[PDB]
Amino acid sequence: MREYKLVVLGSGGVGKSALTVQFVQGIFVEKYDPTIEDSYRKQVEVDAQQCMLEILDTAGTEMRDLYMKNGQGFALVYSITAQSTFNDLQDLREQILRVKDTDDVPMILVGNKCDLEDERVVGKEQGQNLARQWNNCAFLESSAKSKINVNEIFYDLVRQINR
Amino acid sequence: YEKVRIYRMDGSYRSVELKHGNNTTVQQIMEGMRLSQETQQYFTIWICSENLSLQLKPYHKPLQHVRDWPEILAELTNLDPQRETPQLFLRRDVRLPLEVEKQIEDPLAILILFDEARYNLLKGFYTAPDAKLITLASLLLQIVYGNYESKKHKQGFLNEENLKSIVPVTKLKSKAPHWTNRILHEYKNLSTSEGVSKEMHHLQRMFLQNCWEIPTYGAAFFTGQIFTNHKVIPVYVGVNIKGLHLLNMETKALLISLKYGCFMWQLGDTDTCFQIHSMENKMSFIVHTKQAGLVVKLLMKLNGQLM
Ligand SMILES: Nc1nc2c(ncn2[C@@H]2O[C@H](COP(=O)(O)OP(=O)(O)NP(=O)(O)O)[C@@H](O)[C@H]2O)c(=O)[nH]1
Ligand SMILES: COc1ccc2c(C=O)c(O)ccc2c1
Ligand SMILES: [Mg+2]
Repeated sequence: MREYKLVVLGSGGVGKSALTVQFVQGIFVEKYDPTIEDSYRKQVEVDAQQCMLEILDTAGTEMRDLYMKNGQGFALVYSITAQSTFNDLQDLREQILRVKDTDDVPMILVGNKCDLEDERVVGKEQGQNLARQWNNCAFLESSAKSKINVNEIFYDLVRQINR
Repeated sequence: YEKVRIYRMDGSYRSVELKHGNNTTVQQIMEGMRLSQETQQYFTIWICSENLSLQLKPYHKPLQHVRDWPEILAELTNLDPQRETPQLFLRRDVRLPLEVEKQIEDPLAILILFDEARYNLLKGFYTAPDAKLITLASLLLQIVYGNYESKKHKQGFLNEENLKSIVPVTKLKSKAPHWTNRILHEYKNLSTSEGVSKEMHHLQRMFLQNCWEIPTYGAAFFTGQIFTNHKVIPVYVGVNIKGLHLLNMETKALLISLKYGCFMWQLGDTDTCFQIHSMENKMSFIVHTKQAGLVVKLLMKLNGQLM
């Protein structure tokens, strides 16, 4: 069983923790507890293989360089509710490319909180638009709350890492 | 700020700000977690290195125990202080009554208790008949692999690789290979059973219910030695809410298991051994360990709790 070091990144409040905890624990985190740094472990099956995921859940408002050096795959999370969270993702992407010193980094753009369709500031099209600008990146709209596209985030990263 | 990692048995952790540096208490650390009171009441902070695990109390300052670890090791054990750096873990409270644990509905509390239970099982700390061990294995298959599929699981699935994640390590070789058919059968039975909720916390709770009957469930383990033409046998001394249990240290074989009210203890004046008198028997034995005092304090406490 291969080990996969995954890192969830993005600005404060986007639902990095909510997504992770939903994926690993099948629980929806209601309260907002700003994260320092959490690590979770979960065995999954991606493409007929057992994988051990170690998932690092990072602080939004915050050792970043270290995470990027160590991580194999990066979930880049914004909230469709909050425009600045989307804006911030360009720098993270460019930092990761810098630190890893390569274009070819397993990576997914994740538009979270797709259950607050009402409060949606960021559009789905801008989402998908951003991802193509990023070397035909992967893109998902997700909800930690509704359990939509939660697992796919992580499986997609495994696949990419395996490529 | 200063911060610390609080580990769990599965190797996960959560970072917690130390408001008061190395003066931060267990209490304040428990607060810094993302647990409610419907979670926090079941668990506390332990300090563990490879050969010594201690439950800390609310007023303890854990980082001071990390600091003082070489002196603690030297006081409580005979080990090599160079090999042990301790870490802090969130684990079940050894004082948690079984009756209270049966109350638990909270999914987070269930999975935390579950992860710890699973850890103990795979390490060989739970002694139970093969039937029970097989049930537990089938539940972990459901839990970890999901629904049984004839295609995927019927044959050449449970090699030693897969078996290792579902059976005690102490049985992986001698007994487990013979089990593989009956595990799959109960696994299949679980999957197709519509009377068995496949909700994670429900399946985890079932696993636990099976563990609740195992004599060593929720035991704190200390180390010491017994003497049997006098031969030294290193032992784990397991103290839980049910009583006291001796494991052969090497095989984790269950040597004796005594319920509270069926045995008496006496602390050596030296504080380095204790005697157990097994009433409804002519049985008595003496355990040598520098943990003798902790062991006896804990016996008294957990005996004291029964009503
Ligand atoms: N409706 C809805 N609320 C969500 C969703 N994801 C997160 N939230 C809510 O958003 C808040 C913040 O989420 P959280 O996971 O703590 O965000 P984070 O990205 O981990 N924050 P930080 O960077 O500080 O660690 C919480 O109240 C959480 O319940 C989602 O998919 N849908
Ligand atoms: C697992 O380690 C321990 C060591 C000592 C004690 C103790 C005595 O001080 C106590 O009252 C309760 C639990 C304990 C657990
Ligand atoms: Mg967070």
